[PDB]
Amino acid sequence: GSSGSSGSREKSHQCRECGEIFFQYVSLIEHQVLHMGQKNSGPSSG
Ligand SMILES: [Zn+2]
Repeated sequence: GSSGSSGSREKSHQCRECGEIFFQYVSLIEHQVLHMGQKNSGPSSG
């Protein structure tokens, strides 16, 4: 019944999607993007 978490407790950042643990929020929020996106950037793209 809404139990498990006790006061302030470190929160890990796992991506069930693939299964990777990170520390910096940016790593996750950013990583998520990697998943989406295909056939967009080809050869000599800049
Ligand atoms: Zn992932």
